[PDB]
Amino acid sequence: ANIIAPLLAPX
Repeated sequence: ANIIAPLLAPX
């Protein structure tokens, strides 16, 4: 979930 957190901003 630490990778999706930041990847959420663009995606």
